[PDB]
Amino acid sequence: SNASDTRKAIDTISNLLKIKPIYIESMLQEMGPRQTQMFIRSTSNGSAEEVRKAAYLVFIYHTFIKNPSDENVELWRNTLIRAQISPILAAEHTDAALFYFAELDLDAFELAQFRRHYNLHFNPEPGTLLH
Repeated sequence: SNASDTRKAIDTISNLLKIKPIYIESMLQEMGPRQTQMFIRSTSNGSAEEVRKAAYLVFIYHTFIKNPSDENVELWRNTLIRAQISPILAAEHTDAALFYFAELDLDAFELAQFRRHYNLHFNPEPGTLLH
């Protein structure tokens, strides 16, 4: 069911974030074959909650992995917010990144510092301020 599940995963995530499919396909290209198959299967067969987890992988890919500039991070953070997804980035999101993009040989320390600086810089400290 590889072909059908691949299109469903791409459509479901792109529809959730309201972005063009190319942004999902580009991320898949940089996952290894087994990692892609696992990601596709969990996203096409998962609840709405499993699709929301995939939104954070999209964010990590387009920011930390491809372009971590403040301007680009603000762009992708607002995409989460516009999808009613919390912009808070949690440890389970970056740990999931470390598997799915394992072939990229990501720096686990730098990824952890990216998450820490991202939450500090962009998510304002009084938690009841959701902007």
